[PDB]
Amino acid sequence: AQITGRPEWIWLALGTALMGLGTLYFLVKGMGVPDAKKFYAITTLVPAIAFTMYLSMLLGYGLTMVP
Repeated sequence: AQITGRPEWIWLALGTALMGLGTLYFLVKGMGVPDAKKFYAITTLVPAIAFTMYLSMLLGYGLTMVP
């Protein structure tokens, strides 16, 4: 909780953590078990991408810096 001042930033961090957590479980389940492989990988990296997007915005290193 770096930016505790704004609850929106906290909500963002929470959202990113939620997505990251979900992606983590998806990866664990993915490993635990032609284009279907890519589709499945993406489906498993759904939370991974969500987290990356939320991080790029939270930190503002992939959003603020570049679109």
